[PDB]
Order: sequence, then structure tokens, then C-alpha cells
Amino acid sequence: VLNPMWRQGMFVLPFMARLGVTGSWSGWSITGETGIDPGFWSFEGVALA
Amino acid sequence: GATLEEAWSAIPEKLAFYDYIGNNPAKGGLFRTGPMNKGDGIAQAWKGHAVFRNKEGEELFVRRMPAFFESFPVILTDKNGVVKADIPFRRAESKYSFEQQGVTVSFYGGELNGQTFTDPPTVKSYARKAIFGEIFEFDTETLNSDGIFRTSPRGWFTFAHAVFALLFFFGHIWHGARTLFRDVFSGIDPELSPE
Amino acid sequence: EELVNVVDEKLGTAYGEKIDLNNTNIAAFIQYRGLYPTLAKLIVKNAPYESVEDVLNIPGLTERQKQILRENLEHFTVTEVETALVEGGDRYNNGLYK
Amino acid sequence: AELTPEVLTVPLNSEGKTITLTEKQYLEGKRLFQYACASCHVGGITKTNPSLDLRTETLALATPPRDNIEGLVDYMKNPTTYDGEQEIAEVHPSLRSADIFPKMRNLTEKDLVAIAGHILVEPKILGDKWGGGKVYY
Amino acid sequence: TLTYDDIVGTGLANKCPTLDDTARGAYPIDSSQTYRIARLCLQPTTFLVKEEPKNKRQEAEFVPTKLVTRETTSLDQIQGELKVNSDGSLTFVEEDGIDFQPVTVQMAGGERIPLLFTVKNLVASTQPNVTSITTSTDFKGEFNVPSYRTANFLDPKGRGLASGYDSAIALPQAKEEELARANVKRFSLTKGQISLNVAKVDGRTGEIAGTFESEQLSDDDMGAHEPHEVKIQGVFYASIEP
Ligand SMILES: CCCCCCCCCCCCCCCCCC(=O)OC[C@H](CO[C@@H]1O[C@H](CO[C@H]2O[C@H](CO)[C@H](O)[C@H](O)[C@H]2O)[C@H](O)[C@H](O)[C@H]1O)OC(=O)CCCCCCCCCCCCCCCCC
Ligand code: CLA
Ligand code: CLA
Ligand code: HEM
Repeated sequence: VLNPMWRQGMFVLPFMARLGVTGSWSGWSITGETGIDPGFWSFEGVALA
Repeated sequence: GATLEEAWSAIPEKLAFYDYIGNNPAKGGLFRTGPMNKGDGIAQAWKGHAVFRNKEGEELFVRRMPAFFESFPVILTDKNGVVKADIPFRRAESKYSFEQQGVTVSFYGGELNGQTFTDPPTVKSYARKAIFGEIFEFDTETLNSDGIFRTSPRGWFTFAHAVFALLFFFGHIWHGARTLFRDVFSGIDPELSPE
Repeated sequence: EELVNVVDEKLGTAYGEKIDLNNTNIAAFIQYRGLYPTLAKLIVKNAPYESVEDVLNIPGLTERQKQILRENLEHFTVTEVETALVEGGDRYNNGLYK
Repeated sequence: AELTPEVLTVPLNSEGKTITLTEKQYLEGKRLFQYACASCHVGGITKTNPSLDLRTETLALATPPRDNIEGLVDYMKNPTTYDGEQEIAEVHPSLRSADIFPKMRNLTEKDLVAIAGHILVEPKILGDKWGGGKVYY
Repeated sequence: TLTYDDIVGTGLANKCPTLDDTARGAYPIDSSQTYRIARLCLQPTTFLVKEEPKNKRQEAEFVPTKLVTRETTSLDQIQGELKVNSDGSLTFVEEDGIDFQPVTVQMAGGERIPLLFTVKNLVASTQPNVTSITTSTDFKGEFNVPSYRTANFLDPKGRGLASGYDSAIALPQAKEEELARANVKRFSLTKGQISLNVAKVDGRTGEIAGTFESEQLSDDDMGAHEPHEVKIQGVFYASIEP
């Protein structure tokens, strides 16, 4: 709501969204979802990638 | 012929200060990075000598903290080494707690002077800070101290011409040996067997 | 707006001088002629007493027991039950061993 | 010389009489105390139930008095809580109950008196080290 | 019919007794019969932590959390007289039993929120004019929730409540005040409030099962942080006898 990435000085994570990676293996998303956690291909992945 | 008050208010600033473990060079730390000030803070003034009274009226003493300990339990001993007050750890089997023995503190000299504090909390506190010698008032905000001690120049300087001198004798032993054996220095001398 | 330790403070009530019927560990009961063993199990069990005497009117107390309590009444005291002191059935085993 | 006669002399009856003692009996005391088992009871505490110790005072406040070279004897013969209310014979070594604790069989009034005198005597020398554990060690 | 050596390992002893679909047959309560409960069991499944809402004032949330400590969660062996007071409603007063299982669920973020799932000092009652326990019946009542930790307990660095180092310690000439939060360890006491609806009942057995929902608080941590709210869900068995 008041602390979306762009304020926090996010530069690279903004893209992981464009393409589709909305969440982190930690049960949260950028939309603000719950219970639904992405497959390996979640932020961590994109990076561990 | 003087008020115990006129008495301590008699003692000189600088001198009480010397009686503050916080200047005793030892207390520092090898990596405790700076000037004694980002430690206890900037000494602003002497509060006053803190004599701890029993509930019975007896005078007590805070058994000081010997240079070796960073940690330490405050104990108030009767003027004769006996134990009349402490700050419990078990606290469930406490026999000498400040509260159950009604400990209390009065102040002579300093800025606190002629004042006395009774509430079990502050009385305790004042004691734990007395284990350091003469209580004081430190402005810590300005330099933003940490609350831990540092060592005095004297302290560093010693540790300096310490590791330094303890090494140099190695140079001594090394060059002395490379001074005298500048002969063998190159090789052992292809020739062998005699001896 | 000055929060403060509870045990430390209640050590400042009469709890620190005598034996607290409603809080004190069941261990401080041996320090008197024949109280520990059973009487304590009943002293400690049995609701918390508003008055130091309501001890004497405890269901089933023995004609002798009754006596004892009376006799020892000297050393018993009370203060609000202390949540922090009684919870955890600590009163039976405070964690304090020799 | 240090383990003197009267320092080896202790209270017999709740009435005052003193039995003094020997270097012989004292010894059996040690030999015994340990064989009679210090396994929970080692030093001067009580591992099965740390709340009760063997210090002189504690035995006095017991019921019936248990500081008498006598007292402890009744006990060892027949045991009782610190209430003196119910016999604890089945859970504590006792001649009343030998079939449970074997070590307690070969025990005699001679052997007892000894292990007894050992208890009332040890404090006199060791000071507090008797009741306390770990802490004083 | 199952032995410990038969059930150990299944992680079953943490899930408690079912009642097969021959239920809905109400239990004949007397009003002339004393009645008591035998091992009332609350097995849970859904732990929701009310999300510390951000400063904005629009409907605070109840997020779902992941269980951590495997199976150390359920609670049972709870017993207590089942009162049959006027207007024919039943009140169950728990006297003792295993009921304080400490669980720690992992919040939405990475938070580790620990609460003390418990239904202690419980007094649950149901609807009035009930002579029979059935899918209709239900139970609502209060709790008593101490705190994750006992009275003793030393947080690293030695501090504690009924013991413990008592202060900043590691920092000797540090600024006394502002650490109050840490030093003096206050000890909490708060109300729970469950709700029990039956779903499977046996008429003779006295057995009855159903879903439950407890709403309690979490870890006070002596003083550390303001606790987080928690709702708890799962099925519960609870045999009734006279
Ligand atoms: C690396 C290479 C190694 C090469 C090895 C070669 C081996 C050869 C070994 C030969 C020398 C070793 C034997 C020397 C023994 C000297 C005895 C001594 O110690 O003499 C004893 C006295 C000490 O006096 C002390 O004094 C103290 C306080 O007194 C003083 O202060 C008091 C107040 O507190 C009072 O005011 C009092 O009146 C006043 O006298 C206490 O009383 C102490 O108990 C007491 O010991 O020292 C003195 O006078 C003498 C002056 C000290 C000279 C020290 C020279 C170097 C060694 C010391 C370094 C220590 C610091 C090291 C820092 C880290 C690295 C170096
Ligand atoms: C690829 C382009 C790019 C973009 C658009 C950004 C954008 C951002 N980065 Mg960033 N970053 C990048 C590459 C980029 N980064 C790279 C390659 C690294 C690894 C070295 C980093 C490491 C990094 C860190 C650690 C952090 C950021 C942060 C940020 C954010 C804060 C803005 C800031 O720090 O700039 C600062 C702006 C300036 C310093 C302007 C002047 C600086 C230089 C360009 C002036 C002189 C340039 C040149 C040397 C002149 C000499 C020329 C010669 C001819 C003499 C912002 C969204 C911060 C953040 O938001 O969270 C972490 C932050 O903490 N970045
Ligand atoms: C750590 C031990 C040690 C060792 C292995 C050496 C070894 C060496 N030193 Mg040397 N040195 C030492 C300590 C040592 N030194 C100290 C502490 C000093 C004071 C500065 C010196 C000063 C010195 C000089 C000026 C020179 C050497 C030199 C040398 C080399 C030649 C041998 C020599 O000079 O005589 C060795 C000397 C001794 C063994 C001293 C004897 C011990 C004394 C005289 C005995 C009396 C002490 C007394 C009885 C004790 C009572 C205690 C009392 C205070 C309570 C050799 C490699 C020479 C060199 O290398 O140049 C090429 C040289 O010129 N040294
Ligand atoms: C063999 C030498 C022993 C002697 C002389 C001895 C003596 C005593 C005495 C005098 C007491 C009562 C203390 C008092 O109230 O003043 C006591 C209590 C007790 N002893 Fe021993 N004991 C011995 C061995 C043991 C052993 C081997 C055990 C291990 C089970 C044991 C377990 C206990 C327990 C559990 C109590 C507390 C009784 C209660 O309150 O329930 N003792 N003992």
C-alpha cells in the first residue's frame, strides 16, 4: 500500500514482476497474496538461478 | 567539627574522579576501538559519595569490582566484611534482598548532596553503579557512547611498546644470526664428513 | 508509566519476611516442627486464603493438625496471589534444588 | 589429634546423654554410609528428593527428633516422613524392609549405631559443606 | 485395540479419536444424573495470526501460517465435572489435563509467532433447554492464558523475571532507561474464549466430536513485543460419562 517496491529503492526486482514472478518462497507476494506460493521459480529461484 | 555534608562537599572534584574504576587502565578491551569517552561517556560531574544505609540504620559498603571482571554481582557488606545486602539471582530463596532488608541510600557532596533515595529500584541501581567507585553523571549522547569501558592512553602505549618490543628481540635474534653467519647464509658448503 | 519486576516487589511485602500461604514455594514448609510432609500438601492445595486464619478451617483437618497450624500460625502471611509466582505449578517444584 | 574425642562425641537421647565415640566406630561409619549407599545420598544432600538434607538442624526439626544417635536408628530400622505421619518403609532402605534393599540386610545394631554416629559427626568437621552441595563443594 | 508399539511413529497420537457416521443420535442427559467428561480432546489444524495491521484503519487481517514444530500441537486428556444447571444447559468445568501445548507457527513474512495453544481453567457451556447433546448443541466459554514462558527463564545475556541477571549487564555504563522494556520482565495473564459445535454423537457411548475455534493471544516475551492475536481451528473429540 504505502511501501511498494519503487519507494524502497528497488531497481531490479521491479522486473521479476513484469515477466511474472510475483512471490518469494516465504508465503508472500507483491500483490499481497496469501497461502499461494510459487514453484521453484520465485524470486529466490530467479536469483539462485 | 563539620557536617558529614560539609565533609564530602569538601572533597575535590578531580580527586573523586580518580576513584572511579572507569579510569583504571585495565578494564578496557583489545578491540574496544576508542577514547575512554565513547565508553562511560563524557564525565560531566560528581554526583556525591553514596553511603548505603541498612533499614536498621547500619552503614554498609558496596563491595567493589576487582579489575578482572567485566561482569559483577553487587554485594553490600557490613562495615566488617559481613554480608547485609545483595541483588539476588535465584530471588525465590532470597534471604538478603534490598527490599526484604530495606536497603537505602543517602548522598553527601556532589550535586545530589543532602538528598536520599528510598525506593527499592533506584537504591539498587545507585549501588550497582557504585560498584564502579564514585558514581558520576556522564553525557553519553554527544559522542554517542556505548556503555562499555575503554583503556587510557597509558593503557594503549604500554600494549604498544609491548608487542613492538617483544618482536624486536626477534629482529635482534634474526639479524644477529644473519650478521654472524653471513658466511653460511648462501649454502652449507658442498664439502662434508669431518666432525 | 513505570513498569516494575513483580517478584522483586512482592519480596518487599511480608512475603520476604515470613511464609506466604498463597504463594510461597512448598519448600519453605519444612522449617518448622512437623509441617512439611502432609499438612503442606493440604496447605498448598486448598484454595488461596484471604485471611491468615482461614487455614484452620480447612476441610478434614485433623484434631492434631488443627492444633499444629494454630501453633505455627505465627509465621504465616498473605498477599494477593501472584500470577507469576503460582503459574506453572512452580509452587510444587520451583526449580530450586540444593 | 584433630579428630578429637569429644568432637567425635555426639548427642544420644532427646534428653541430653552423650555417647562420645571411637576411631573404630567412626570408620565403620564411613565404610557403612557409602556401602549403605550414598548413591542418591552422596555427600550431604539427597538426590531422590533434594528438599531434605542431613544437616544437624534438619534432623532436629524432624519428627520425632532425629538428631539423636537414637533417632536415626529408629529410622534406619523403620522409616517415617518428615511428618512422622506415615511410615515410608517401602520406598526407603530399612530393616523393616530388607527384602527390597539388600544392602540393608547385613546391617546390625552395631553397624547401625556406626552409620548413625557418622551422620551426627560429619557436620561438626565439614561445617556447611555437609548440607550444601555443588555450591559449597 | 491399538498398542503404543502399534501407534507410535504414525504421528497419530497427536490426532485424536473419530466417531463414525452413525452419529447425530443425541446423548440422553438426565438432570437427575451427575455427569462428568472423560478425556476431552482438541486436535487442531488451522492457525491464523491476526496480521498486525499497518497504521491504516481499514479491517485488520487474519493471515494463514505454516506449522513449525511437527505434531507437538494437539491437546487432550482434559477432564472435568459436566454441570447440569437450571434451564437445562450443560457447563463443563475443567479441573486438569494436558492442555498447554506450545506451538510456533511461521507468519506470512518470516516471522516466527509462538503462542501457547491452551484451553486451561476452562468453563464451557451450551444452549439452554437441552436434554440431549446433538449436532445442534454447542459450547462457548472462557480461558486463562499465562505466557509462553514460566516465571524463571533467562533470556540470552542473563536477564530474567523471577531470577536472571536483572539488567543491561553486558553494558555497564550504558544508558539505564529505555531498556526497561527488556530488564524488568512483566508477566501476562489473559482470556481465551473457544467455541464448540458438535457434529458426530453416539447416544450410548457418551462420545461426541466436532469443530472448535479458539481465539487467544501469543507470546508476551516478558515485555519484548506486544502479542499478536491468534485464531485456532480443528476438530475435537470428547467422551462423556455419568
Ligand atoms: C621480547 C624479548 C624477550 C627477551 C627475553 C629475555 C629474558 C631476560 C629476562 C631478564 C629480565 C626478567 C626479570 C625482570 C624482573 C624485574 C622485577 C620487576 O618486574 O619489578 C617489579 C616492579 C613492579 O612494581 C609493582 O608496583 C605496583 C604498585 O606499586 C607502585 O604503585 C603503587 C600504587 O598502586 C604504590 O604507589 C607504590 O608505592 C608504587 O611502588 C604493585 O605493588 C605491584 O605488586 C608491583 O609488582 O617493577 C619495577 O619496578 C621494575 C621496572 C619494570 C621494568 C619492566 C621491563 C620489561 C618488563 C616489564 C613490562 C611489563 C608491561 C608489559 C606490557 C605489555 C608488553 C610489554
Ligand atoms: C544498471 C543500472 C542501475 C540503475 C538504474 C540502478 C538504480 C539504483 N540502485 Mg543500483 N547498482 C547497479 C546498477 C544500477 N542501479 C550496479 C551495477 C551495482 C553494483 C555495483 C549497483 C549497486 C547498488 C547498491 C548497494 C544500492 C543500489 C541502489 C540503487 C537505487 C538507489 C539509487 C542509487 O543508489 O544511485 C546513486 C546515484 C549516484 C551515485 C549518482 C552519481 C554516482 C555516479 C554515477 C556519478 C559519477 C559517475 C562516474 C564515475 C563519473 C566519472 C566519469 C569519468 C569520465 C571521470 C536505484 C534504484 C540502492 C538501493 O536502492 O538499495 C540497495 C543501494 O543501496 N545499487
Ligand atoms: C632472548 C634471549 C637471547 C638470545 C638467545 C640472544 C642471542 C644473541 N645475542 Mg643477545 N641480547 C638479549 C637476549 C638474547 N640474545 C637481551 C635481553 C639483550 C639486551 C639488549 C641482548 C643484547 C645483545 C647485544 C648488544 C648483542 C647480542 C648478540 C647476540 C648474539 C650473539 C651472542 C651474544 O651476544 O651474547 C648473548 C648474551 C647473553 C646470553 C647474556 C647473558 C645473560 C646475563 C649476562 C647473565 C646475568 C643475568 C643475571 C645473573 C640474572 C639475575 C636476575 C636478577 C635481575 C634478579 C646471539 C644471537 C650479539 C649479536 O648478535 O651481534 C652480532 C650482540 O652484539 N645481544
Ligand atoms: C543407607 C543410608 C541412608 C540413611 C542413613 C538415610 C537417612 C535418611 C533420613 C534421616 C531421612 C529423613 C531426613 C529428615 O527428614 O530429617 C531420609 C529421607 C529420605 N531418604 Fe534416605 N537414607 C539412606 C539411604 C537412602 C537411599 C539409598 C535412598 C534412595 C531411594 C534414600 C531416599 C530417601 C528419600 C526419597 C527421603 C525423603 C523421604 C520423603 O520425604 O518422602 N535414602 N533418609
